[PDB]
Amino acid sequence: AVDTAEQVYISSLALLKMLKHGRAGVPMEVMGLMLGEFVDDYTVRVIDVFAMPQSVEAVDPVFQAKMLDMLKQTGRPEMVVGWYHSHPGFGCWLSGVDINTQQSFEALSERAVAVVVDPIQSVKGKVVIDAFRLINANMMVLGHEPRQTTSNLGHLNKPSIQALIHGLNRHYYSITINYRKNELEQKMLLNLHKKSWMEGLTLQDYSEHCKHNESVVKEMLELAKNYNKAVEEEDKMTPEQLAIKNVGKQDPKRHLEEHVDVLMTSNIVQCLAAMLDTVVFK
Amino acid sequence: MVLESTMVCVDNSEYMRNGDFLPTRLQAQQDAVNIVCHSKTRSNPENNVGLITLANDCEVLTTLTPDTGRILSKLHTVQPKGKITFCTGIRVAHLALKHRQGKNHKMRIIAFVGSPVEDNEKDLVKLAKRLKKEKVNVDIINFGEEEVNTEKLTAFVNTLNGKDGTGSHLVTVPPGPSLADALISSPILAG
Amino acid sequence: SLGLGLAAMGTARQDVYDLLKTNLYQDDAVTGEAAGLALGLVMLGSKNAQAIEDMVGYAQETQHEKILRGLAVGIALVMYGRMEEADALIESLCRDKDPILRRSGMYTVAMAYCGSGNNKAIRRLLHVAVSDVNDDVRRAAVESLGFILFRTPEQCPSV
Amino acid sequence: EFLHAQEEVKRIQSIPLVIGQFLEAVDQNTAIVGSTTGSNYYVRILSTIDRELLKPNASVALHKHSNALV
Amino acid sequence: AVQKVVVHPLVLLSVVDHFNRIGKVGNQKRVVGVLLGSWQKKVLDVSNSFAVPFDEDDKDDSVWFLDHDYLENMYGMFKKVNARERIVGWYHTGPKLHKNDIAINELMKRYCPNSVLVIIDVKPKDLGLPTEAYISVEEVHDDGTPTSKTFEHVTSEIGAEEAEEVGVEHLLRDIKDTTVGTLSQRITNQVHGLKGLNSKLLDIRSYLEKVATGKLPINHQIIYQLQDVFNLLPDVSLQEFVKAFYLKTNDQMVVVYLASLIRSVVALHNLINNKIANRDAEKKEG
Amino acid sequence: TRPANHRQLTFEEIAKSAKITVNEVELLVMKALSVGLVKGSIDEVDKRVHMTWVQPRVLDLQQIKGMKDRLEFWCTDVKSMEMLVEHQAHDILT
Ligand SMILES: [Zn+2]
Repeated sequence: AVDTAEQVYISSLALLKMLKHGRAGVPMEVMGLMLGEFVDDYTVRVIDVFAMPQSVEAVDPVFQAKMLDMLKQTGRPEMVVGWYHSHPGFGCWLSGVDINTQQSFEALSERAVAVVVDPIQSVKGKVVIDAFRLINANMMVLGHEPRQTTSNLGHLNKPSIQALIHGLNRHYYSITINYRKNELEQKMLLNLHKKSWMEGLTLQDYSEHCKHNESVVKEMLELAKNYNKAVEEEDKMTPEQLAIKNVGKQDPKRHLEEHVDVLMTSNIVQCLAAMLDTVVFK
Repeated sequence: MVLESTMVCVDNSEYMRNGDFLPTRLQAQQDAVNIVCHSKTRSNPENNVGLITLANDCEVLTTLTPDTGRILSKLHTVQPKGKITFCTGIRVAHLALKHRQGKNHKMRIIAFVGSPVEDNEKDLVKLAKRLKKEKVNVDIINFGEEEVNTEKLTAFVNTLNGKDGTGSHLVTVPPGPSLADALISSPILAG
Repeated sequence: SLGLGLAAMGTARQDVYDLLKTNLYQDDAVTGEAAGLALGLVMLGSKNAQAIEDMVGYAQETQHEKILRGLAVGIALVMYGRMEEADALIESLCRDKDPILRRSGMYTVAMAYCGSGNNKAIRRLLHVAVSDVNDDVRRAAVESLGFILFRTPEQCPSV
Repeated sequence: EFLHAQEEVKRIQSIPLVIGQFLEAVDQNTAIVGSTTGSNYYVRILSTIDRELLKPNASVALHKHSNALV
Repeated sequence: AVQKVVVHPLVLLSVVDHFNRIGKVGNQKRVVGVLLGSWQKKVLDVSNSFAVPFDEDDKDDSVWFLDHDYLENMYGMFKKVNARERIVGWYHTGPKLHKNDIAINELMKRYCPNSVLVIIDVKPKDLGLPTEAYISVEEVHDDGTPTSKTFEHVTSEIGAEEAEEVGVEHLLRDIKDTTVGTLSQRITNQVHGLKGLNSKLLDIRSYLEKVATGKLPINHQIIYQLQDVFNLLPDVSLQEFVKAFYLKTNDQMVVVYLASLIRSVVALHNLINNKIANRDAEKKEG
Repeated sequence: TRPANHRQLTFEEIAKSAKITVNEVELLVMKALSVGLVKGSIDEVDKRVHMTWVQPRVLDLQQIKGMKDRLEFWCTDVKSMEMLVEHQAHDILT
């Protein structure tokens, strides 16, 4: 018996169920169960996620047994592997009671996993997901992980400061997480932002189109007005004092490319679709 | 104490609307439901009861469940109107019991048939061997005019438990509200 | 099990390959290292097409990672220095979405092109070096150049 | 990759920042702001902000911990 | 009327997982679950969904089962956990909807005012928009149909939310994408559009040759309605329509002309800018 | 009859086919439009009655045949003309 370089296998539904639950209960720690499968001594796999009511102490486990039952009879039976909750705008660190449920859980199952989530620090590009694993204190001097591979040591990331200020190595150990993707969900997830041929065959309008070009050309004239004075101006001031006196209201040479780009991309497609609609049709 | 799942096929067809039984076939088959639900109740609370009709759109009024009070609530205002339908009754009772959460329970079925059926013996042999695959021993207690001496039903049963199976059985429908405790005096555990 | 094939690596022992196969088909993580390496190692240069079909056919349905890794190296080693028939497998492995099997194919093109100074594979190998998303098959991508540059070793430090 | 870079910087705000006021800038990407917390500070700025939004002490936001013009 | 619905990306995955659940049978096991949505407007919103046991034989498609008990308990749990959520309809993983599919809606029209169906496609070989939904009506016909009952196509779309866009689009990093690709998404648009046109034409001609000869019903269903489709067919090249194009196309050409005009000069500035710094730093360097 | 090539028929063919006088064809066509089986229009300086809309009628096998001819003749043009697009831009849209 010894630790390893463990891996956290996920379920794509699990992530969304996380973020929607925590976001909906954003002003407080929202709790829930992590349901999955113990694939081996090395890696874990979560496939199902769900939560319960909380007014953090969960109420009647009669929801528990009936929930897992009806989840077994429809679909199949599975195994509870861990759990999760939120640290809204927090250091995604196991709170004092959060660790207090951990001696409760690891005593039940060995590889009981805590799951920290914050729907606050997560930007649309990247989410701040987290999960931890309690460690004993009796072995505070004795080694805890054999470290037989670089992956969970010098191959992952670097512990953050706001959670290292709480445990960072102590009272628990971090764990790596990845994403397994079925090809079935993968293909449909690939395509969810395309439209039908109607969109690709629309001709927006030439009254508001020509009205629009008539718009942008107008102020673009003024942008050229400013651009003449600015470019010819050229105080011999060194290439950085210009970069300190340009903060303000100064903006030639910037809008000029922009309006040209937009006026390009409009007129181009606007002509092209009209072309196709006549070549192809009749 | 045995594990099973009772599936009853009540008859709300038109031909149940008569008095070959003393009060009415509705009260007769209803009371037989009273004795079957108490029977399985006293046998094993783990066992579960589900009912089905034989009307145009044969209905699962109660999903297979150990409680019987719901079935008793369903028995009232049963509205025995329509036409007796058999081959789709054993079918809807057939594909239903594969939706069971508990699989140790043996798929059992009892049917209350009290209207003239129009089935075929090749149909009862196909359905019979189909009931050989899952071994759904069904004991039907007929309540009213069913067929010529319950023909195509002892053939259905024997073609169900062929080669000395004797698990399914066929009752009779000529005198009245047979005390099913007397009908299953010896076959009290398995009719 | 891991060194079993490295010892019998030039002999091409079909006999050890046999029991190594059923060792590989245990559907486990502890035996994945047991068979996954020596299986191809005892078939180095063998080009046993049934061996390729076994390895790639089994590294599509598993659940562990070591059973993916030992196959990732065995499939890259089963073909040795061909440069002309391994192309179909290099494309088959690079077009994959497997974050390990692409990198498995990335190692492959290195061994199928052992030091190959062909400026053909350098285009798309060192192209998926650019557009590649997985860091694993990216590092395995850039780490095939020296494995394909003994013909002109002075060029690696320039690219 | 650069466009992926701009978006990932966005996590810094997350809303609860502080309401302060821009005061002045010393040089490129570093300025001075007097917060509504009564005190005044010397801070850096994000490269995302357009430099045309300055002048006459604009209403600005700042990080709680860092206290940077975001 | 509902006239359109907004389905979120969670569902269309919370169905795929369950098709995966009983997906071991392989041959055929139609996945049916409960659809959950919002009484938003005439337009309707769809947020949640869940499963329910369902089986059906091969012949005589009248033998199918939806556990009303399981539906009652599990939706009781989903109401206890979310009163904001509520039942709106249902779905099935059928690639093409079946003749049996009307009896299901007709059954559970008692829970929802109209339990709208939802057809999803696990394998949309078509690269268009999958997972379209219908809502049944009655269209009693001159023929003498006692109840001409058939579903109705209703336009739908994919929902969106701040958090779910975050988590999903962070997951989209596994593949490359050019969503900011200037004047590229358009070209892709007309490509996929014309592809849909050709697909539809090949389909309608497949049907049309079949009905034309040998064996197919020759009903008055479409046969002249699609003729009226031929009725429009604008005769592009004619007298004054030329004045439609040449009086505007050159207009947009003028704007494009000016844009290129300034773009060239702007590009020309940097030549002076760098040709100054190069040699001026060189001569001072030496 | 005419496939909308020159469907702005003049009064004369109406007065001959319906064999009504010329001064009544206007009152007849205005009645037909009042009914709504057609959406034509009326000129008097030339007395040409333009046709726009015809009610969809029943047809038969051969109409299905020429209809399939139009369908193929148009579909092939659509596909090939998209092939012109892809051919014109291969590595341009990525
Ligand atoms: Zn906490």
